[PDB]
Amino acid sequence: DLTXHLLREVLELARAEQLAQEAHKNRKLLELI
Repeated sequence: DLTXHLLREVLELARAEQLAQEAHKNRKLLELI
């Protein structure tokens, strides 16, 4: 009752964000180590 509402912009955005996110979480994944 809120999730299914999300996606869309996300499922889509991720498409345009399928480059930043990585480098993003990477900035942490590299520190998480």
